[PDB]
Amino acid sequence: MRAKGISYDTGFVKNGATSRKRFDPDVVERELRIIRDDLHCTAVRVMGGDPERIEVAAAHAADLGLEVWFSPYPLELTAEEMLSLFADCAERAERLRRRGAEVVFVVGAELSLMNPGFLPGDSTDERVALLREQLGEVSARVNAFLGKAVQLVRERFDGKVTYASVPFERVDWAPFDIVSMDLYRSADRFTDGVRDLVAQGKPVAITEFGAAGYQGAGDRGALALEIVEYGKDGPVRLKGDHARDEPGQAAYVRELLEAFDAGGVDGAFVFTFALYDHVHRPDGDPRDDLDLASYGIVKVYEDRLGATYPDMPWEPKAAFTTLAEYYRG
Repeated sequence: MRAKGISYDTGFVKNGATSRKRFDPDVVERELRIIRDDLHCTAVRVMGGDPERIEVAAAHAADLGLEVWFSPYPLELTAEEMLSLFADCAERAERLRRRGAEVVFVVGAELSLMNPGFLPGDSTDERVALLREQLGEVSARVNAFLGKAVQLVRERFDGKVTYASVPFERVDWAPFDIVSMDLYRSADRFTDGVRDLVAQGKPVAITEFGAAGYQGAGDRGALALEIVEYGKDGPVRLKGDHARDEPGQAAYVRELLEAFDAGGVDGAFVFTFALYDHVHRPDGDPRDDLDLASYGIVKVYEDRLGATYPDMPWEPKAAFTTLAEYYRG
């Protein structure tokens, strides 16, 4: 694998709510340094809904020598709002690319699930729930929007362009430089599917894959956040009492990385470094240990610093060790 990656949440924005209440650039710089030095990543997918935050993290990553996947990730935005976000992001991405950063631009993610207007539904829950013949219509709309968005981006940005798709969208990859797909294993034919994806010939990146950290979560693939009760601002509590299974999270990530290496992908981006508002509360009721549902490979505290990185408000989970070993060699 050429791009040994992880994604990095600078703050999704959903109805004005950020997923990352604190964005301290000194902390961001040190997290990205750990990602390079201790997770042995060569690339980072810098996600969010705030172009300035994405740009600050991407500039630190480039200054560290990391390949930057500049990755606006709109949530519940109209077409006009998405296009405006992409235009702003593409201008900043171009400024960075011109300074000599290696920058890939990602034109959104899973648009038919994350934003209205492709699939029926007023929320991602509604739209996912619809996965029980609309697929041609959904694919037509996604591809029509992507045709517009890619042209907008290429007017502003002269590097490689991709899109973090899901399989059912049936993206036309003709306008893109890289084929990117979000692939959760949930099991038998998996590596065969990866090889088919690689076979069309353009470099392939797996832009999103991972598991949460409770017992059984790897089975539930991309649906592991279904145990979370969400409120006005973010996660509030878990619906039931779940045991922690950090080894199972680590083993899921490693097995998928093995399947992607075997299948020949160009890049893979573990989802994810941290989900900062899914706080770890190890010494209380498990229903309040929001970190159990986190796809992050570190566990973030609300009120303490960690032991391994004593200036950091988080601690590695087992999956952090596993990724580091996998990417080291």
